[PDB]
Amino acid sequence: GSTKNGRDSNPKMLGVKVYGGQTVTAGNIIVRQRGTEFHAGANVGMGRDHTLFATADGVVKFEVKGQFGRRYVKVET
Amino acid sequence: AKLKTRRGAAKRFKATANGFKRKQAFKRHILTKKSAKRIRQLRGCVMVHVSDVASVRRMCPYI
Amino acid sequence: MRDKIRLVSSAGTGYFYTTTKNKRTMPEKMEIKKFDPKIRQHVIFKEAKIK
Amino acid sequence: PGFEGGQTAIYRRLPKFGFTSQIALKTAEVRLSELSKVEGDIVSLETLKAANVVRRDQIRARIVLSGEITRAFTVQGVALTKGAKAAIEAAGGKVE
RNA sequence: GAUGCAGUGUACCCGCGGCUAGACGGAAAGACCCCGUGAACCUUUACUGCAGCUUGACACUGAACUUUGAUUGAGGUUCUAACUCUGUCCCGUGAUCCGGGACGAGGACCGUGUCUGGUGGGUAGUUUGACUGGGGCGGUCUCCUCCUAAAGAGUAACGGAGGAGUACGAAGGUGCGCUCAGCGUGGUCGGAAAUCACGCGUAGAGUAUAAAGGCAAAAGCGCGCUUAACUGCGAGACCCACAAGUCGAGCAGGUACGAAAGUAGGUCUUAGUGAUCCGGUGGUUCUGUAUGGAAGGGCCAUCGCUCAACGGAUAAAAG
RNA sequence: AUAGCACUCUGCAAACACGAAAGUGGACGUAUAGGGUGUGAUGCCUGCCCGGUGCUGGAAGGUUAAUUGAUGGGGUUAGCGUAAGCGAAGCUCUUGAUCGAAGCCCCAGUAAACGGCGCCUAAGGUAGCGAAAUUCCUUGUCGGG
RNA sequence: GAACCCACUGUCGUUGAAAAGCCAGGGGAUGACUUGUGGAUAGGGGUGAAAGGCUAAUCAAGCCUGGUGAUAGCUGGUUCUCCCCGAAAGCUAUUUAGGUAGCGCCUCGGACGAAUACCAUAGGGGGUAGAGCACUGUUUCGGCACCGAUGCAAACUCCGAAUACCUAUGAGUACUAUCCGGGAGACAGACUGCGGGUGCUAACGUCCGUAGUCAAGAG
RNA sequence: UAUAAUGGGUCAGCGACUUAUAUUCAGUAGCGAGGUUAACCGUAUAGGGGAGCCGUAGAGAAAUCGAGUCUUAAUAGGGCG
Repeated sequence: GSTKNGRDSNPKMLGVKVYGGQTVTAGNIIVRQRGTEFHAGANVGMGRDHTLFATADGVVKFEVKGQFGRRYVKVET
Repeated sequence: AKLKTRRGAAKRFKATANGFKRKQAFKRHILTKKSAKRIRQLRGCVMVHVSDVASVRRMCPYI
Repeated sequence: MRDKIRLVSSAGTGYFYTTTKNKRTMPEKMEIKKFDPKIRQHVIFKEAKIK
Repeated sequence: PGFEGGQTAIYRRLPKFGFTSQIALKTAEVRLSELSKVEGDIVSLETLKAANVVRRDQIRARIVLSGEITRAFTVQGVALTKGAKAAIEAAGGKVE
């Protein structure tokens, strides 16, 4: 006979692009994510596809905050 | 004999100061579904890629 | 099925947008206010055949 | 050359654009410094052709500000840019 | 699958007569099998062309008299001068060719030239995909979600499992307002399960659609007003052999909703798709083969492919 | 292959064949003759189906090729307008009114035409024969040798 | 049943006496018979009591010359010496799979020089090994869909390493790293160890990731 | 691949990356913001022959402008110089 499987989708290259302690410029993308695994803090904007980008020049920092305990990424000038 | 130009390529490529300019694809007929950003950004000319510059040079010797 | 259609400016400049509609649920002709670059103002646009 | 193993070629997957202008073939461009080759004080289409800075089959010429000139000229029936006209006047020439 | 390598055993040097177990013995670049975008011949309701046959219009092609239809156009009946005779007679001539002359039988028919519809394996040039634990048969060829995937990205098998080729002028934008679902108690023909009050625990509800990642400033739910489902762009970055793809602060113009700070460049996101050539439509301060126009061409917007063998040999192809 | 049989075509300048034509064979023959096709002495015989394809005859009802060229639209050309611009003959570009045969569609006949002989079709095998030059199970079963 | 014309069986021959025969048998032999001389039919043609038979030892399209040196992604071959460097058998696309093109890997020149690499320290994300039952699914024993105990999972997770990866600073040791241009080859890999799919926890089996050797390397 | 995979019985002689044209890069020589002739004439490698070609300016489909130019309502922003 034959098999009904044998299909897959092309890769999407998701994940973190700039790690904590690094330097960024305004407009640099920091996180590529399907959902909001990370949220935006100061000087970080969110795109329509949930991408996180930097709106200011500085140093990236990750943190855990809030009652929900969700993770935030921000830029320090 | 003299080298002959590939007229099909000569009709798609023009010469600039340091390279070649070209038009972009995906703007001819199917346009309703395409977004306005794509419509505007695909307009105008761009530059030939370095990897493909050599073939254009071979096909268009005198330009 | 959805059919393509044209929205032509009322100002007569000839500017037009293109969209789609469901004929079963929208028999009536489409009105909509849109911006016209040629005369740089907001004016009404009328449904018309995509042609 | 231009065969990529069967995939649609670069020169065939891009669109054609533009058209050729006939008058551009007969239009001629002349640098300012080339007027030194001219013999005499009168700069015209005929004199440029005689000096061999313009091909015989051309029907009009234009002068652009490219080099420098240390002579006085009178230009007749030749188009001049703003900079070229200023340079000619500074060098002590005239137009028409 | 060893006279020639390793370890061992046997064997003084050379003929003649016989034998065929081996020297993957000699002989013919395997005919069997598969491949090459090779060859030939044969078949057909494969593609395409032609000979042959056949329909009509114009020409060769003329005269007279009559009938009937929607000024014309279809017939019929006679005639002889074009034209046919592989019919008789006379001559060139000594001749079953041919030519001319007379007669006879036909006759505006038949037949031929040009054009045109149909038929056309009679003949001719060709085509008839790839992957594949050999080939064929079967299945598959493009896109999205999870696992394989070894805690950054990427990563194969005819490996294991599911979806897609849409929908919506509101299911878009904005201001304001509200949280699901599940159980325990009493009530009408209504009870396992129909509407309604209180109370308990808790997100199991929902999110147009498959799954994953998400969702309280709710991204879930309702109401009023509206068209930012705009135009010109665009610092910077992700991904990428190319062609392509993706996110985006910010500036100018005109808008919608808010008292206002302000939000809005389609919808929680990731599938819903097709390059080039050719042609159609609306504009266009471009070009216009002597000159003025026009035709044609260019530029902006947009329309026509299941080209799914989905980077798409030709417009058109089986055994 | 054959003698025999049957179907079909051919009225003579025959049908058919060769050839580019002229012309030649058929035949210096004339339906008791000539060509094509199938079966294959002889004896007894040769069932059903015209739905499909082909052939034959009829019908004139729908579709139209060349040809012909109604009407419409466009470019240019004259004269007029303060100005909006209005705008003809002629030439030229383009459109396709009407006329128009076969062929196709339609009806009937034809099987010693090709072909078929399992509720449905067009109808589902008359005579004769039969594990056969046809039988897979199969060295089917019974008798003779 | 002789001559004459044929070719049914068997032996011999198979570098033969012979590129089709001899010997012993066999069939027709007044006929649709055999045979001499001279003529006609010519290659997509001729002829054929029909085998694709014959057409000069040649026939599913004769022979000779010319187009012609046809094309062949296929097979073979490619000739003196020394010095330096030194690969790949991968990704993407293809009427593409034993061909080819861009990228990756090699070499030479120019430009440019530590902007590079190893290690130490500092900062940063994770969801694999392991483990667990708080979600999903599944398993057994008890007391009332629940409660107690117990076990399992690539497509389960309340948890969670070592390694690996990114960024900054620094000692030492290494002419490193990047850019522009000329010339390539290569796109059939093999075994072994480790983490796996497939298979029978089979294959000198097959398909991935990762390191070593062979390929191209002797002792 | 010792392979039981291919080719060669032996010797002597013959036997395979060429030629013309165009173009691109490198080395070398002349001249230098300039460089160079072609056909042709010429008792002819001389001398003459400046038509032509490359370089000296880009942008834009084009008109056009020009150290600027295209896009746009925009001296904004951006692309190519």
